[PDB]
Amino acid sequence: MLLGGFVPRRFSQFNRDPCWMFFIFSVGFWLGEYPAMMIKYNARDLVYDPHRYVWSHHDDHH
Amino acid sequence: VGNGPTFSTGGECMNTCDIQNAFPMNDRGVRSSSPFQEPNTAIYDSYLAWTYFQPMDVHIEKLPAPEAKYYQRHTKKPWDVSSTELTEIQSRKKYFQTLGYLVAFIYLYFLMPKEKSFSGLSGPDGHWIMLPKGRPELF
Amino acid sequence: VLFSTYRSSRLVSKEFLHGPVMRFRALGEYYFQRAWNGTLNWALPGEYRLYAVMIPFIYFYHRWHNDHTLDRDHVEKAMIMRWGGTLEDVRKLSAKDQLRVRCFTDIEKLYSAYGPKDTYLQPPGDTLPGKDFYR
Amino acid sequence: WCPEVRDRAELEVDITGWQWWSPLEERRLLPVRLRSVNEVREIMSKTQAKKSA
Amino acid sequence: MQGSWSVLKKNCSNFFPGLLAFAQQTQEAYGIWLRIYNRQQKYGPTDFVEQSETFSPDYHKRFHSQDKNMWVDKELCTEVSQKEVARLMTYKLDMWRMAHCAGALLATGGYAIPFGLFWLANDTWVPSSFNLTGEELRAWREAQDLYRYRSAPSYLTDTKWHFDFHAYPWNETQERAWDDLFEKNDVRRDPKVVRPAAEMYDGFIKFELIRRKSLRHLCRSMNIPTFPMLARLCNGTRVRDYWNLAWCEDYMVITQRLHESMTDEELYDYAWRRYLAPYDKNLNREQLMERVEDYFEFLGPDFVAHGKAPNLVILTNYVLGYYNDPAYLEGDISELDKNDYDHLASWGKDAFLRRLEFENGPLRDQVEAHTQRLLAERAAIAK
Amino acid sequence: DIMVPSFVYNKLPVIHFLQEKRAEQKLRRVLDETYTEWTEELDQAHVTDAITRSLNI
Amino acid sequence: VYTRWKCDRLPVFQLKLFTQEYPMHAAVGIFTIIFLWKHMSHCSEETERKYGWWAGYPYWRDPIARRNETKYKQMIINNDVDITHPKWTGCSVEQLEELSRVV
Amino acid sequence: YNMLVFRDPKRRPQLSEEERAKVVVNQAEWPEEFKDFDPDDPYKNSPEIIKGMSSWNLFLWGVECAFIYQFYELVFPKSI
Ligand SMILES: CCCCCCCCCCCCCCCCCC(=O)OC[C@H](COP(=O)([O-])OCC(O)COP(=O)([O-])OC[C@@H](COC(=O)CCCCCCCCCCCCCCCCC)OC(=O)CCCCCCCCCCCCCCCCC)OC(=O)CCCCCCCCCCCCCCCCC
Ligand SMILES: CCCCCCCCCCCCCCCCCC(=O)OC[C@H](COP(=O)([O-])OCC(O)COP(=O)([O-])OC[C@@H](COC(=O)CCCCCCCCCCCCCCCCC)OC(=O)CCCCCCCCCCCCCCCCC)OC(=O)CCCCCCCCCCCCCCCCC
Ligand SMILES: CCCCCCCCCCCCCCCCCC(=O)OC[C@H](COP(=O)([O-])OCC(O)COP(=O)([O-])OC[C@@H](COC(=O)CCCCCCCCCCCCCCCCC)OC(=O)CCCCCCCCCCCCCCCCC)OC(=O)CCCCCCCCCCCCCCCCC
Ligand SMILES: CCCCCCCCCCCCCCCCCC(=O)OC[C@H](COP(=O)([O-])OCC(O)COP(=O)([O-])OC[C@@H](COC(=O)CCCCCCCCCCCCCCCCC)OC(=O)CCCCCCCCCCCCCCCCC)OC(=O)CCCCCCCCCCCCCCCCC
Ligand SMILES: CCCCCCCCCCCCCCCCCC(=O)OC[C@H](COP(=O)([O-])OCC(O)COP(=O)([O-])OC[C@@H](COC(=O)CCCCCCCCCCCCCCCCC)OC(=O)CCCCCCCCCCCCCCCCC)OC(=O)CCCCCCCCCCCCCCCCC
Ligand SMILES: CCCCCCCCCCCCCCCCCC(=O)OC[C@H](COP(=O)([O-])OCC[N+](C)(C)C)OC(=O)CCCCCCCCCCCCCCCCC
Ligand SMILES: CCCCCCCC/C=C/CCCCCCCC(=O)OC[C@H](COP(=O)(O)OCCN)OC(=O)CCCCCCC/C=C/CCCCCCCC
Ligand SMILES: CCCCCCCCCCCCO[C@@H]1O[C@H](CO)[C@@H](O[C@H]2O[C@H](CO)[C@@H](O)[C@H](O)[C@H]2O)[C@H](O)[C@H]1O
Repeated sequence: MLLGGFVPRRFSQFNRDPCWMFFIFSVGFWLGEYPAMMIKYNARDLVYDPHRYVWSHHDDHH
Repeated sequence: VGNGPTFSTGGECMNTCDIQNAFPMNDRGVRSSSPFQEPNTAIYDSYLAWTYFQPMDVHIEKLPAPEAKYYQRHTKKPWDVSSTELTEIQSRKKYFQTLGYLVAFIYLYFLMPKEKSFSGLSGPDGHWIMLPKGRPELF
Repeated sequence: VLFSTYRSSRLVSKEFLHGPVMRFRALGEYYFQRAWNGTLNWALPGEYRLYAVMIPFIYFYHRWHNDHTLDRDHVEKAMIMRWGGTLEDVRKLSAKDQLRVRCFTDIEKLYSAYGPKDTYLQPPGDTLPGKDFYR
Repeated sequence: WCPEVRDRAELEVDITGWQWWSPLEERRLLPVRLRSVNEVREIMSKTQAKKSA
Repeated sequence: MQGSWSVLKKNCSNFFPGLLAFAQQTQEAYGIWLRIYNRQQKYGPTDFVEQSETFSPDYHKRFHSQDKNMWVDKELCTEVSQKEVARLMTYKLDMWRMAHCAGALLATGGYAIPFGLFWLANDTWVPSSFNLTGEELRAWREAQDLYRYRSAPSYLTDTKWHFDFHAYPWNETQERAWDDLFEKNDVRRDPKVVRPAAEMYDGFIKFELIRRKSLRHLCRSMNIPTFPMLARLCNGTRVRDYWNLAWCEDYMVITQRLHESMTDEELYDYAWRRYLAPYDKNLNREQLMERVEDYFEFLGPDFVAHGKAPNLVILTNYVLGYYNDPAYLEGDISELDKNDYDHLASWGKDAFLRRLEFENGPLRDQVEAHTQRLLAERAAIAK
Repeated sequence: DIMVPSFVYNKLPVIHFLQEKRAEQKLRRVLDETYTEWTEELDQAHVTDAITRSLNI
Repeated sequence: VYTRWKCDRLPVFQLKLFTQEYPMHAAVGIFTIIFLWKHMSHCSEETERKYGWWAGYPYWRDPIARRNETKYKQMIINNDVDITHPKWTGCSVEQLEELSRVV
Repeated sequence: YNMLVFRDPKRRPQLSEEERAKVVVNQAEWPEEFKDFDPDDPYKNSPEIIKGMSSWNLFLWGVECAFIYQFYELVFPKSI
């Protein structure tokens, strides 16, 4: 119902409560998984599967 | 003062609820959050207003203890279970249920394999049951 | 006569596991039994910290289950179909090759309907193997 | 330690009386209060006059 | 009352003697009922004999009407005595329970035997004839009183809550009657003060509009079997018949002042059949006479004048109020010196709790003044 | 476990208030029925006058 | 004081709730359950292949075939069925031997 | 103030202006946590749950956990 509870005023206060500490850790995970995906899936050495045209989900579900 | 809870309020502002008259009003004009008398009741304004009572150390003239005759009623019946006993029973039951649900959650979301896997490395593919046995005349 | 229909017929003593039960109730009551924790039909509490804690936990365990149990099936199917159509054929590859294939599958998942269509449509004149390679 | 309230609430809920407001009974009982000394004197005078009549 | 092995042995030992006694009582009660039915059919009013139809104003469902479908035979004393009427009422109760049990047996063949074992282990639903000694009869009566205690409060609360949530009394006297009708048995209720509630409820709900759930509660409180309940007009018929017999007996006693000459045990039984005197209260003759006279006064002069009793619903509530014991309270007052939330002490106070204590604690006025002054200064600076 | 307890909890305050008002009403009715009875007794002057008549004065 | 929810044990309260509080709802629920298990409790092999598998039917091992094979082997072994009987084959045993020698 | 959809509750004043002006403020009695109290930042002086554990440290911890989750297989791949 969103009635009350501890509300940090800014980022620096998220360490003033264990629940908000876990929340900021989770937010860090959420936002930091994106740069990791950028680096991993846009890497120079990444190569498409040579057999990618052998089979695809499009033919399977069709 | 302790950190214990008080009479529950359900997040309702007693100055505007449909049963406001049942809650006594103090000198400051703030209705109590409980049937008791509260001197330091306050109202907080989030998206919705809610009444709050802060416990504090206050001395009240304590009337001397009466005799057991004038307040004890020995009308207990075999089916009767007190609120305290009910609370104890429910606490124990919910403790056991919570442990069981924790085990179930762990097994389901971290150990149980999904059935009918494409590679066949995990989960069962299903099988027939209730097959006839020792009934040659059936065929 | 065999079993009592009343809850008052206790099966254990009042002090059985009193300590652990009290600790459990202490954990339950500290954040929930408050004036500002006014639930909406018992489902949506008023405490902000409850949301802040539970939403990440629910997402984490659901995502772990999905990644390690649900999407794994699709990944394994793609690996099997694209590299021989049998599990032993896939196992004939090295761990690095399997990593490459699984990451390509993740690439396809991220692309979905907005990515380039050359990832599954073979352009004319392409020298890569076709669908009848293993047939 | 307030048995009457407990029993009444439990019985009302157990007979499909989910509602927690009783406007009519409150209206009947809302203005009830202990009388002042002067009011007591007036009531006693009324009772004495009635008995004399 | 919960089942027990001792009661099971008692009932098993007295099973066949109990059945034989029940058969003899059946013959006697059939004779008595034949006499009563012949008298009713011969001298009864046209509406009562023809079973005039009374339909509810909302869904037009037929139910017995207190005025038309109930008749008090003022001249029944010539043919049938008071003791015969009491015997008939007791046999009606026993026959109802035995009929339910026999129906279950016929329906389920030989599969009711374990349920019969459950039945014989409890005195709640066994016939009175199964008791061959005073102690057994006392235990049986205790079981019946326990069932009445279990059932009555629900009926009373249903009635009171429905009326108070859907209507209010018209005048002050009706308000007092309604408030005093549902007092606990520890206090004595004046029938004269409480009578107007009968008219008030007649205005709200008559016996012809009684709801099925309320009927089930009333039947539970009257030791009448309820499973299978079926349509509300079956147990309703049972209740009507029982209270018609009770009213006939009451008129006979009032006219002939039999209760004064009635002995102690017979008077206690007479009060018990009226749901006025529980056996566990160990009432003396003075208290029994007081309660019986209160019941007669509640019936009112109009009962003798014309045989018209007050509203049956309110009458049942009034009589069953004697089983509404005060809510139990056990434990010394010193127990109130303990603490309920000691297990939370180790947790302490978090930042939000500390803030709340600081703002709403003894220093609340100072904090409020400081905050308001700061906000006013900031607002002035902004402008 | 959840619903009926919550509704009983919601009920408690109104019932408590109504029962307090009912008790105060009972006390008020008890007080209102108290009246000081003043009885009138035969004036002794008539008795003295009768005594004089017996004296034949 | 007595109340069903507070004094009775869970099975008893359940029976009371669904017999004297919501009996029609329970009756309709049982009716619907019976209908569902009488008319919506079968799945053909083709249906399972089309939709019965999370990622698709693994034709490279045909688990349905193995399942049916195990079923039939168990039935034959337990019930002592002579699968060489003429009714199963449509021909006499001697004709079967002649065919075996031919092929 | 607000943090996303979470709004900080505010206590309603109870004292009138006349009564309020007569109140004498003595911050010496106030707890060290709440001195120079500001409604717009009541937890500025609130102690940290773990000494030396900043919010940014926890955010970086979560980022590192995400990086591990995404990159562990790249260094220790396993066969099907
Ligand atoms: C073998 C086949 C079996 C078939 C399957 C059966 C399945 C079981 C169903 C139940 C069957 C009956 C069980 C026995 C009951 C006892 C007899 C009886 O009626 O007692 C009176 C009594 C009447 O109750 P009431 O409320 O006082 O009656 C109000 C009337 O106004 C009362 O009128 P009144 O106020 O004017 O007073 C009259 C009173 C005045 O009398 C008295 O006061 C004297 C006492 C008389 C009654 C004595 C009863 C004694 C009961 C105990 C017996 C001993 C048990 C021993 C057990 C242990 C054994 C070891 O006398 C009466 O009570 C007479 C009632 C009318 C007769 C009813 C009987 C009709 C059926 C029999 C004839 C069948 C003919 C078949 C022809 C076939 C042609 C092809 O019976 C009851 O308590 C009612 C039954 C309670 C259980 C109901 C269960 C549901 C039934 C649904 C049936 C639906 C139709 C069938 C299909 C079912 C499919 C699901
Ligand atoms: C030789 C004798 C003389 C001759 C015979 C005479 C005639 C005798 C027959 C007539 C007797 C009538 C009077 C009976 C009175 C007693 C009734 C009674 O039971 O009282 C409760 C009675 C205790 O009574 P009490 O202690 O005296 O308390 C009485 C109070 O006044 C409490 O009172 P209350 O009012 O609170 O209690 C009432 C309660 C009564 O209920 C209960 O209290 C529940 C009793 C069961 C509780 C079970 C709890 C334990 C569960 C255990 C589960 C298994 C655990 C694991 C086992 C592992 C084993 C290896 O609720 C009800 O009344 C609900 C009624 C529900 C009716 C349902 C109707 C359904 C109709 C369907 C819809 C149709 C719609 C129309 C469709 C039309 C379509 C065309 O309960 C028990 O004794 C419990 C027994 C539990 C036995 C063990 C568990 C079950 C074992 C099953 C074995 C299966 C073997 C075969 C398996 C095969 C597999 C393939
Ligand atoms: C956490 C999980 C725990 C476990 C959960 C387990 C799973 C449960 C899931 C489902 C639960 C809900 C189900 C609801 C279904 C729908 C119910 C509904 O619509 O009811 C409407 C409606 C509601 O009833 P009501 O009259 O308004 O009042 C119900 C209250 O409970 C009345 O309350 P009251 O307070 O007013 O009365 C209290 C007291 C008042 O005292 C009395 O009334 C005096 C004593 C009366 C005794 C009984 C008299 C019966 C007279 C004849 C009735 C008609 C018979 C028709 C022909 C026979 C048809 C079979 O009555 C009693 O104490 C009744 C005792 C009954 C004990 C039996 C209860 C069942 C326990 C299990 C035994 C059977 C197990 C079979 C399966 C296993 C086999 C291996 O039902 C009726 O009208 C009753 C019709 C009854 C017809 C007979 C039964 C038909 C069903 C099939 C029976 C099969 C027997 C098999 C024998 C063994 C073969 C091997
Ligand atoms: C294991 C056993 C399985 C058994 C299965 C069978 C069913 C269950 C059996 C019985 C279960 C026990 C409980 C039953 C309910 C009890 C109700 C109750 O408490 O009533 C009290 C009540 C006593 O109270 P009362 O104060 O004396 O009188 C009531 C007041 O009048 C009341 O005053 P009121 O103001 O309320 O007045 C209104 C009252 C007035 O009514 C009455 O009360 C009078 C009595 C009922 C009269 C019913 C007949 C009406 C005329 C029918 C004309 C049909 C012509 C067709 C011509 C076709 C030509 C081709 O009610 C009505 O107006 C209702 C009228 C009926 C409407 C029927 C609508 C049906 C719609 C069908 C839709 C489509 C269906 C599917 C498609 C089919 C076609 C393809 O009882 C009665 O009056 C009679 C009760 C009869 C009980 C049922 C007997 C069952 C016999 C079963 C034999 C067959 C067994 C087969 C077994 C198979 C193997 C297992
Ligand atoms: C010893 C037990 C009693 C033995 C028999 C006693 C004497 C007879 C009794 C009465 C017989 C009634 C006959 C039918 C009457 C009219 C209705 C009808 O058309 O019925 C169709 C059909 C009967 O077939 P039929 O027409 O008589 O003749 C064969 C036809 O040719 C077939 O043609 P079809 O095309 O209709 O065939 C399709 C299919 C159609 O079959 C179905 O659709 C099955 C429907 C089942 C309905 C169940 C009703 C009760 C529901 C309670 C609430 C459950 C909530 C959900 C729970 C989910 C999680 C467990 O038929 C069948 O294969 C019938 C098999 C029936 C098996 C019944 C097994 C019940 C298991 C209940 C488990 C409950 C677990 C609770 C665990 C809780 C733990 C805390 O199904 C039924 O009658 C279903 C109801 C059966 C009730 C039996 C009596 C009560 C239950 C006793 C056993 C309890 C076992 C508990 C195990 C616990 C394990 C942990
Ligand atoms: C890809 C294809 C998609 C197709 C989708 C189609 C829609 C599917 C929707 C399913 C979900 C929603 C279901 C809602 C409920 C539907 C109910 C329904 O229609 O079911 C009917 C069905 C019809 O039953 P039936 O199919 O067994 O009918 C038998 C009829 N003969 C024998 C002629 C074939 O009912 C049941 O399934 C339950 C039957 C048992 C319970 C009732 C017993 C009592 C019957 C009383 C009358 C007869 C006996 C005499 C009287 C009593 C004597 C004791
Ligand atoms: C009814 C049985 C008749 C035949 C005699 C069988 C005796 C078998 C030996 C039993 C020895 C152990 C007994 C322990 C005490 C059991 C107490 C009991 O039954 O209580 C039920 C109690 C629940 O009670 P409440 O509903 O809470 O309230 C009860 C008060 N009304 O149930 C339990 O907790 C389960 C207890 C199970 C104990 C073992 C019972 C074994 C019964 C077997 C019967 C079959 C015949 C055995 C023959 C054995 C020959 C060597
Ligand atoms: C399976 C069925 C089981 C049934 C169980 C119940 C049976 C009950 C039988 C009761 C028989 C009563 O007997 C019957 O009583 C009535 C009423 O006095 C008599 O009735 C007689 O007097 C009345 C009243 O003056 C007249 O309205 C009536 O015309 C006349 O015949 C019958 O002549 C008599 O035969």
